[PDB]
Order: sequence, then structure tokens, then C-alpha cells
Amino acid sequence: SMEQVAMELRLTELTRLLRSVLDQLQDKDPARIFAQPVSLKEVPDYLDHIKHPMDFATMRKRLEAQGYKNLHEFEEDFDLIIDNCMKYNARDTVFYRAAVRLRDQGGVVLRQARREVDSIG
Repeated sequence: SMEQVAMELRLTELTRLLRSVLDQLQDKDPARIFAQPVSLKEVPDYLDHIKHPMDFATMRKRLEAQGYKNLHEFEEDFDLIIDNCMKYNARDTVFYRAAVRLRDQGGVVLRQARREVDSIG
């Protein structure tokens, strides 16, 4: 149908906007601490601590399969990156500190993205 196409164009445009959002969030992680999944070869107990791992490469695969229906689902994944880190790692660690700075800096980007998603519809 023509509606299904219209729908698919909106999703495609949401994916376009979310791709730009993802690039902006990932620039706030210049150390690349959150770039890839925590290695289960290197942290073999990880899944005993963290039940839903997440990282920027994993978000990117979901994004490119247009697997985010709305900004809320995208934010959920970004929040997992931060929140998982802040639980697994202690406060005095470069990892925890990196998460705090990504959260703080990402806030600005996410604030505008929400306005843009509501605005463009």
C-alpha cells in the first residue's frame, strides 16, 4: 500500500536522524570505551553482573536494520551503555568517569533530538 510506503519513508527518516544522533553521542567518547561489547573472553564473569550488555557497535547494527521504532527505544539502549558501566565499574575508575561524562554531554544532543522528532513528526 501507499500508506506502508509513507510509513517506511518516516522510519527511514527517523533512522537518518538517529544515525546523526548516534554519531554525535559517539564523538563524546573519544577514548572509545563504549565502542564495542565488553569482551567475554577478557571479562568472563560479565553476564553474571550485567544482564543486558550494550555498546555503540551493537546500537549501530540495530539502527541500520531500522530496528529503532522511536527515539525512546534508542535512548533505552544509550542509557544501558551508561548504566551498565556505572554498576560494573567503581566510582574511582576511568570507565565510570567516562560514563558520567558521556551521560552529561549526551544530554544536550538528546534534548534537541527529542524536539526534532516531535517537530518533524
